[PDB]
Amino acid sequence: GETTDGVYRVMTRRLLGSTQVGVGVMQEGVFHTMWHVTKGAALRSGEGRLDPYWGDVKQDLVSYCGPWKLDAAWDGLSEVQLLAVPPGERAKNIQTLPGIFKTKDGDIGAVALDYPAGTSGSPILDKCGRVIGLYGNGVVIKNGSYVSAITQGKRE
Amino acid sequence: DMYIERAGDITWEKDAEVTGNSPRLDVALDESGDFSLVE
Ligand SMILES: NC(=O)c1c[nH]c(C2CC2)n1
Repeated sequence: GETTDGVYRVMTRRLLGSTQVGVGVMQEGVFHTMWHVTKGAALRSGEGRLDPYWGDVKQDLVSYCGPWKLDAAWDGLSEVQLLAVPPGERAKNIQTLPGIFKTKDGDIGAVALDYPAGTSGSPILDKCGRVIGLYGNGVVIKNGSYVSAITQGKRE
Repeated sequence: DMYIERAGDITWEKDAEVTGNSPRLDVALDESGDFSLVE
């Protein structure tokens, strides 16, 4: 199938019509998405098949065809861009200054932007175009608004 | 069966729409990958 680097939609024909359940990044022959989008199931790309290679429910990440390749990190100071890919709408870059998720195991960058459920897996980029994490796993704060972590995997 | 469709290149767009705030939150992460607010 198609293995060109870039952002892709994750679709399903199981429900009514064709439904977008999430998004992912193709880089160096490996497809990267969030675990809650596919639940680790196999993916199709035209006539080709993509099998899961690594995944972890707690990190909420999965890679297909090879190991996790994305290793860029937020610098803790600069604005970043969410390359949002919403269901049935064109890819759009939204610029923001991330906040912080403070945990017992350290600090994580966070993006205060709300998009439909099927937008999970959209890449968050630095000014160099490098993917510093994926959008789609976070929390609903006091005023009912959504805040996502900037979720990044480990490159072995 | 799930399938993928290309949606674009991964590139920084100069003069993109600038929005969203920067909240500093105390959070917990459980074994199931769910984030929650610590209060
Ligand atoms: N709880 C929410 O408002 C909700 C869930 N997920 C999302 C975005 C797709 C990440 N928003």
